[PDB]
Amino acid sequence: RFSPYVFNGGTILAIAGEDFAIVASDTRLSEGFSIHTRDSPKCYKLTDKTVIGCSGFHGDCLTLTKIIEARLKMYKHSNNKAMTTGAIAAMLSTILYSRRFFPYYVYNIIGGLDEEGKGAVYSFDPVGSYQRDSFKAGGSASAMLQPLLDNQVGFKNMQNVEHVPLSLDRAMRLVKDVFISAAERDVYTGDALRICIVTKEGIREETVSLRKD
Amino acid sequence: GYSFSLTTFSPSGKLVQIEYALAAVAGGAPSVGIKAANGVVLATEKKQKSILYDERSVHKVEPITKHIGLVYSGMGPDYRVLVHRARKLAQQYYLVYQEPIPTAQLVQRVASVMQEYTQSGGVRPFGVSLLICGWNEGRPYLFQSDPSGAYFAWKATAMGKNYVNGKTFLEKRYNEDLELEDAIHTAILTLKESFEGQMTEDNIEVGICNEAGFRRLTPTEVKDYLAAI
Amino acid sequence: DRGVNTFSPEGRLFQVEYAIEAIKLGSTAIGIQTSEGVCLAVEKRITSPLMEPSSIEKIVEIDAHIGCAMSGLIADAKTLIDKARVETQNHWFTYNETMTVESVTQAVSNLALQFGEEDADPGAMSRPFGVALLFGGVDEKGPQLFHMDPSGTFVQCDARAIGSASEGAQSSLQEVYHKSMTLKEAIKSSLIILKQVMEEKLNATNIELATVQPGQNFHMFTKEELEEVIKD
Amino acid sequence: TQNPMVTGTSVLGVKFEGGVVIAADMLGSYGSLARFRNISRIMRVNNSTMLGASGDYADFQYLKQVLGQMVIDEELLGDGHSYSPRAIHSWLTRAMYSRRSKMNPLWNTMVIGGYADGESFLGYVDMLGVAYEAPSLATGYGAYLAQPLLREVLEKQPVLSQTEARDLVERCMRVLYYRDARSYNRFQIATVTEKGVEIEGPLSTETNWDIAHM
Amino acid sequence: TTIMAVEFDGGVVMGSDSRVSAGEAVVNRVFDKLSPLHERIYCALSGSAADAQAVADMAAYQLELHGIELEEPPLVLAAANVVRNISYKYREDLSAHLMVAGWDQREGGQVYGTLGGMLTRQPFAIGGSGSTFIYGYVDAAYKPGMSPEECRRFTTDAIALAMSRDGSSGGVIYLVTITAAGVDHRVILGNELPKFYDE
Amino acid sequence: TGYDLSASTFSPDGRVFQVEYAMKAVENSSTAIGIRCKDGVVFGVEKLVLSKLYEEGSNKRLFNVDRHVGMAVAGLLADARSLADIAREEASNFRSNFGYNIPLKHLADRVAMYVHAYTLYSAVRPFGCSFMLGSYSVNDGAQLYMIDPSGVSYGYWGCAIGKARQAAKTEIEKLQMKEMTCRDIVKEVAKIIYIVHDEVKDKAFELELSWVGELTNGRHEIVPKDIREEAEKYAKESLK
Amino acid sequence: TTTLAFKFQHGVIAAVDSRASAGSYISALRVNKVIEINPYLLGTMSGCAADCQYWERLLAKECRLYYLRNGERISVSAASKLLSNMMCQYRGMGLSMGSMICGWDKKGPGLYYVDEHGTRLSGNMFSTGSGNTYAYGVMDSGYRPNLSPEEAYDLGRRAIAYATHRDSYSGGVVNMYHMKEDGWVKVESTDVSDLLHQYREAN
Amino acid sequence: NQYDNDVTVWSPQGRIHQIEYAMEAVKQGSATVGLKSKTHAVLVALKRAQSELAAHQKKILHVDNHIGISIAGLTADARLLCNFMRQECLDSRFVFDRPLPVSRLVSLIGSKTQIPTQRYGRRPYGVGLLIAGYDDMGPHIFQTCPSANYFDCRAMSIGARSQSARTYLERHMSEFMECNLNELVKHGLRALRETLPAEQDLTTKNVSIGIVGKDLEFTIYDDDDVSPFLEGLEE
Amino acid sequence: TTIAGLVFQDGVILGADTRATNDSVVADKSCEKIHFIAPKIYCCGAGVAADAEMTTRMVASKMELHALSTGREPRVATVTRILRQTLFRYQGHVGASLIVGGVDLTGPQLYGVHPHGSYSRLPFTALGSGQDAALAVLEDRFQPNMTLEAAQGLLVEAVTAGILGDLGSGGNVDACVITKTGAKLLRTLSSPTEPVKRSGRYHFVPGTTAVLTQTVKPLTLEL
Ligand SMILES: *[B]([O])([O])[C]([C]C1=[C]OC2=[C][C]=[C][C]=C12)[N]C(=O)[C]1[C][C]2[C][C][C]1O2
Ligand SMILES: *[B]([O])([O])[C]([C]C1=[C]OC2=[C][C]=[C][C]=C12)[N]C(=O)[C]1[C][C]2[C][C][C]1O2
Ligand code: NA
Ligand code: NA
Ligand code: NA
Repeated sequence: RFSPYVFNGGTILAIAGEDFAIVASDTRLSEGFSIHTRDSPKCYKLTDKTVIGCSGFHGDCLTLTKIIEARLKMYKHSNNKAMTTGAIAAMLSTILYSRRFFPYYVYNIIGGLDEEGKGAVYSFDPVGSYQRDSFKAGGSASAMLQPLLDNQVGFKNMQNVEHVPLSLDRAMRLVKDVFISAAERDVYTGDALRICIVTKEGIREETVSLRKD
Repeated sequence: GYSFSLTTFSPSGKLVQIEYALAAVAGGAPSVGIKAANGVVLATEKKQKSILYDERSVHKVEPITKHIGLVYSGMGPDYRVLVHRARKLAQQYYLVYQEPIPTAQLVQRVASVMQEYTQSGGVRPFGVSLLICGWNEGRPYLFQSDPSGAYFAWKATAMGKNYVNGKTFLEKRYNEDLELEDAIHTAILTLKESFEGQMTEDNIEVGICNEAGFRRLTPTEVKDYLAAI
Repeated sequence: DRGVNTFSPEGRLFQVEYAIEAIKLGSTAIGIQTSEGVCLAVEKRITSPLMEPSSIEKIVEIDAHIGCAMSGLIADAKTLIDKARVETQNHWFTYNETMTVESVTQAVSNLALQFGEEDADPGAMSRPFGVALLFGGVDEKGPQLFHMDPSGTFVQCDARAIGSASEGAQSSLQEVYHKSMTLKEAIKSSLIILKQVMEEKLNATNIELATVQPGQNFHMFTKEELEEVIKD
Repeated sequence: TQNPMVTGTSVLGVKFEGGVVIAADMLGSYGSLARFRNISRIMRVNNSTMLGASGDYADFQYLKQVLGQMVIDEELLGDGHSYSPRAIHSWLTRAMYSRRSKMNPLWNTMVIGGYADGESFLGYVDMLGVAYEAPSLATGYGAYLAQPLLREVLEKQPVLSQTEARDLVERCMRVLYYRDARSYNRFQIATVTEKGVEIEGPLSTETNWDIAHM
Repeated sequence: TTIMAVEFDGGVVMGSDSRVSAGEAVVNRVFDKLSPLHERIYCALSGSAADAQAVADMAAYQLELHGIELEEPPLVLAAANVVRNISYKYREDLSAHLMVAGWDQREGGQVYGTLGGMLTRQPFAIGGSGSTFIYGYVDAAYKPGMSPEECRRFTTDAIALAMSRDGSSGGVIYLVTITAAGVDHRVILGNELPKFYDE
Repeated sequence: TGYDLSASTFSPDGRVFQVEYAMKAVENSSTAIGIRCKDGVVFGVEKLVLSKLYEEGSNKRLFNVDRHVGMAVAGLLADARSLADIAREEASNFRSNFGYNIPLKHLADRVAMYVHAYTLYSAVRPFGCSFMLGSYSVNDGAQLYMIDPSGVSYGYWGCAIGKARQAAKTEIEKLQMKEMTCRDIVKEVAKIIYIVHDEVKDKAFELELSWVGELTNGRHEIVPKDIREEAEKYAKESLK
Repeated sequence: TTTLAFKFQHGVIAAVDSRASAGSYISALRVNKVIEINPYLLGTMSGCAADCQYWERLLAKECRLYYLRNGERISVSAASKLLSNMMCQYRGMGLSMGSMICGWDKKGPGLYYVDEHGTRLSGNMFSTGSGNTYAYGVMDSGYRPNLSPEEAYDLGRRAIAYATHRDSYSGGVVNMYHMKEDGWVKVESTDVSDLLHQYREAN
Repeated sequence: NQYDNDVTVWSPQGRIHQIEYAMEAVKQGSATVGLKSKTHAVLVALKRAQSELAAHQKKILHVDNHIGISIAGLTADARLLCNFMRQECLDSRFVFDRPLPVSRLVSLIGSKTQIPTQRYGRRPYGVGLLIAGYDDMGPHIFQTCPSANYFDCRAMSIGARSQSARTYLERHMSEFMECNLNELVKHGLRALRETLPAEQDLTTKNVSIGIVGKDLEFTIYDDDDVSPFLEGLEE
Repeated sequence: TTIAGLVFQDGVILGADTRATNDSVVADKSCEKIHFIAPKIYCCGAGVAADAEMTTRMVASKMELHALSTGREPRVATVTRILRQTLFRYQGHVGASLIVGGVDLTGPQLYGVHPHGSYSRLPFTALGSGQDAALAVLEDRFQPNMTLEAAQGLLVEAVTAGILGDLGSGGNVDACVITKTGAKLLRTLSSPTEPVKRSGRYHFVPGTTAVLTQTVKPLTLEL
């Protein structure tokens, strides 16, 4: 029988710092045991202070992404201001829940700045449950990346260690390492790592190579 | 559509559109109904404007079912609407009860349709009065149904042009124990009171209803009745 | 007898023109926008001593940072007040935030020419609302006061008077309003202008007063507070 | 469509310096029966866009009607605007996703090739609304045979000439005829350049069977 | 069922077997599966009898009113599209394949396949459960430029060959020749069928 | 008066005044002409320019209704554009149903019956528009039809709608178009428009030219700028 | 999940764990399973995270609408009834949501249990979630209606810590609230494994 | 008088008086000017204040990144028509991932606003728009009217005393295509000024500016943002 | 059920058995399976008894309306067309297998109509569970242009083959001969199974049934 879903892979990750937010993803799009494209990044710029990472069934990623874009415009026209990171997160939960009985097969992680200029991460499940996090991993390799983040960013399971805050430099190297490790062990993560950095100045992008097999 | 009634009460409590529909009936060609002891006769003036009219193409005396028949005075096109609806209603009754519709039941269902057109939005009433005949309880039935949706069971009656005089002639020439053949003679005689010109079997139409059901008399049968005058 | 969506030779809908005329029969209301907050004041117009003045609600709370003063056909306003309250709570549910005073005013204004006979739903609006509204509240743009009429036109005002004596009260507001005036001075000027245009002698039961300040939620003045302000 | 009927196999596509080339055999199979060995699975959309389709032929013919009428509608305006390859690709994603979401898909996988404003366009759309761009595409079983050869050449030489791309596509059609049991030795090659859309065919590959003696 | 249609210069030949069967039971052994859609347009019925008859009737009704509004007999392409549209719109609920063939003043004799809502013009076409066993035969025996008599002979031999191999085909063969001149209906009885190897 | 407010009301003498008033709006409008020749149909419109602030080509009165069909209008322009959309959707529907280009007589019959439907009820008003449909096919030849606000559709050799309908008609009658080509007829169309144009009353105007014939491959398209300028220079020089 | 609530002399105690699981994977170590509707109205959450968050936020919006309309807060019986009707409207749809609506109104302290079936029970002790049986055992053993505030906080924190030890789908932190006459107070957000280590060290 | 109250009623002169009455709504509203160069489309408007204590009504609205409008007439009808335009633009980016061609949006306005002019109980939109846009065919200035008719303009003015603005625009339209943005805005402001009486002048309170072009998304300048443009001339 | 039809020289002959079974238990020994449509149009029914009853009733009713309006004798192709299109809309869920036989201005016609909406014009046909027994007798001895007596004999033999051979068929043979001068309804034209008598002496002496309660309600007051 016809199945309306397919798993296309991809791993996303977001880190919130004191004055920054990183949203990173690999660029591989897969189907079965084959590669559709090696240049399919999963980060989508929403506003100058908010980006979203999307992973899962790509038909839903494309659709949900276009719905968010139309909704931001609709809000700007009605309220004469851009949607804040928090407002985008609350609205996205309702768009996902509107499909509770035919879900969007998308793992979403929002990364941007709150109204105090501090870094904000918001992670969801396909049907809309969410909360704000300091860091989060999503997508195929989420189970591989998350325990490292718990340890290195949350300082868990460490005794007699300085709880020094996360600098942008330190976070960038950690995102690069976890995506190198994820590409080594997850068949659906590979080709390149797109990193999006949000600050008061704006959004910078980096692309770093990952394993091609 | 127009969702408001076109028939409304006047300050004197009259439904003026039903009174004007009755004027259309009063202007219509004469129609007679006579309920004999063993049957019913329906006779009408089927007079046409020219010889060029093919007389046997359209009919005024119409069958509804095997045992029910109709005639009218007033608007011909409105009449056809009621005949189609009456034939339909009689088939619905038959599908449900598996028994031919009693004449009083058919009259009541057709009278309801006529009443609707006096209250429903954006419609005028029918400019027709019907004369429905039938045979169902081993006995004959003759009913009149007028534009308001009211019905009356008659022993004998007249409608259309010169109806008040036709009813007086019937009043003195009617007996409850008359037989169907004698009642056909009496029916043609009531029409002859208001008929202008020579009455032939082509400018009058007769329908009968007895134990054998409802049927129209052929022009040959009408000729044999006109021979008697 | 023409339809409700007929234009006049001057280019205005007759029904809207007449709904504006209906507000000239409502009790007068005043609103003053100040850097320290917005104040709303209205005359209750009490017809009998047996009537409970606490049951005359011409200043209502839309949300904690937004208040509404009304004039005209008060039963018509009850529908718009509830639609405004529902919009704030629908916006809060979806976006997890408060609405701007301007967005709430616009939301209510979207219902303005939503009347008509042909091509409409079973029980749709047959005529406009015979109401004038004064929205007063604080948002990220500071204290703001907005006016709205049956035509749906909404605009920001530093000082505005609506109702039967709106022409006279606007003259007094124009001569007394200073942009840098304090909230205490705006409250007193409102009470002075209201005493002037009012038929009865104003007291703590005859009128209604409310403030929305940056730092303070929507506050309806009590009898004790109204009496303490009447003194000056 | 819940169950496809007459279906078409792999559709290829590769960008070159100055345009795009797509290829598709002229077979409509009814299961294993090569029922129609002379049907075109390629469509000229407009002067900038061309489309090839794998999957149900009846669903492709429907899309060809809807697309063709949209192009006629646009050309009636004559307002200096015309659908870019990228806009047709975008429309087709929405159209496929919408049908998928109603649980009544259009049973196809398509390759859209285009040339507009000096840039080569190559895009994929499947029956679920999965869409993307790449320098080379291969639908169906060609994703397993033809795409490794298209990628092998594009790794060594990322930008090919129209002739280099054409020879590579012809070599892929030969490998597909040998290894895909739902193919036929009759195909078309469609090219889009500044000059427009040209569809060539019916073509055949010269087969070699000398391994039958090894 | 075995249905077949062949284009020639100036018209078409259509043929069918005559067996209607409910499993192993032959319900009707003399059924004519060639139905007129218009004066010079016919269709060949296969698949579900109820669906095939329903589609044929709606197509004939649609084409009659079309022909009257256009003040001309419908084109065979208009008839083929009319059939194709019904078959495609209701593809998940209809199980019939109606082959549409006939003659026009614009394109002449043309044969069209509508299988599953598709549309294709063919030099010849075969359909039905019996067509499976004669694919190689029609590919080996078809020659371009056949005369009306050669087309009838080809259709008869191919259908007789399928009737002998297919349990679901049998009876007599019905032939129809549509040209500008009119339509010729012909019947080849079950005793007068062409003989081939049958062991 | 009294009997003239609704299209569902006949006057005592058997007339429908709302339809006649819709026709007055066409008569009060600028002139458009259509001429059927040996190898196609040519359209010409006297498009009065109400303001020098408008672009050349604004408020076009010639439309592409199908790839092979052209439409020329006179009357209330919003009503005219609405009718072009009805004709477009009707032509598109025929192609979806039958797989080929709608025959022009059929398109005219179909569109004229939408127009007719607006002449029977109080719920809607008749179109304040008269339009022509031109086409060219190899199997059908050249065809020119004209539909008026009542819903009437007839086939023509020469046709004119608007202000100088009768003035343009006596000029068209002077042509033996049955034996003329589109290329020669364009000059004649521009000439007749210049004759009927009232320079005093309707100051300036833009000549609009369309054609569909053997030359265009049975496609309805604008007459190219060069041929339009030759016909425009010829129209002015014949006027002297 | 493990959620518990009990009425006592000094009001209502309300405690929750913080674990979210995607099968056997711990998708979130610390989620807030309590919604603060107003200063006198709380809702504990268990079941499908998205269902809990959406429906309890929809109850919150309706409670807010009631306050704007009547210038008074909704009662605990009316709020629990509103949610119960929302669940009845979607019965058979596959919602999963267990909640305890805990508050203080004109009738004193209120505690209601509401299900995705529409079950709505008033009572003075409830526990929901995969670890509810473990919380009931501890809570029932140490319960007295006359517990002091600190004795009640110990019972709540212990019932949740002990449930997290036995139930693999419960863990993280204990989020405890105390519903007093003048509104709720968030008592603590304490790591459940640190509490269990502390209990073990006292043996 | 009897052909006065319904859009479905044609007068004996072939006129629809209800459409002509709706046209008056545009004439009553304040003047607005729209003009264009080879790279920019500019909208300039006179904002009307109901009192000294009231703000000046928003005349310029944002439709999409490439389109903006200036209104004259019933504001509720202007809001309704603006929302229609915004949705039509959104659908085009959702479906085609490309901005809606400005001339195609104007055609949709013409079809949409014609429907109520032919149906009983319905009424024309009592609003006129000036539409500034930029697409593959460069910048545009379009005009829409209650009659459902629409115009492609080199420049245009609508509203109270707008004939004065049209006289200025007709004279300087030769200069417009080669103007730089400041020279183009200045021309629009001078045309707007002509509508105003000799006593009052353009201030940073009653002036609204809207600009879209080759390098600029639709931007609205209103109070302090208007000052750079208002320093060019003094009557 | 065994229902059969046959076209002879001057008309048509419809035949039917008289058994109704409720899953291997004979409920009715004497049911009428030949239904009236119009004076010269009759219909044999098989399949779901209620569906055959209501579909024949519905078309007879539609045919009376058709004949009343037209003023003409109804055509056999009209009853088939109405039946077909009604059955097609129900996708076989109205389980009526019908044999429509009749005489109109175009002569005698015989049709088989199936539950899904398919039909067939035939010189002879058989439907029901006993259709193959009837069809074997018809194929064995049918010849075109049979005399009334020769065709009636073949029809009785065909229905009888089904009665004896099929467990779902039994009772008597009913027949209907339709000609240009009307229809002769031959109910119980043959009884293949002669009176099965017995010494069924099963009398109960009054009082053998023990009664607990008794109430008499008289009706003579109303009479
Ligand atoms: B063939 O594909 O085997 C055949 C076609 C057929 C037979 O009878 C008719 C009548 C009208 C149109 C087509 C037709 N099909 C069958 O015999 C089948 C048996 C029954 C179930 C499907 C169909 O009808
Ligand atoms: B519990 O029942 O195990 C838990 C409830 C839960 C988790 O996260 C939240 C957030 C807000 C309210 C309640 C809540 N559920 C889970 O651990 C699962 C995670 C998600 C998918 C199944 C279930 O809900
Ligand atoms: Na990898
Ligand atoms: Na690999
Ligand atoms: Na066989």
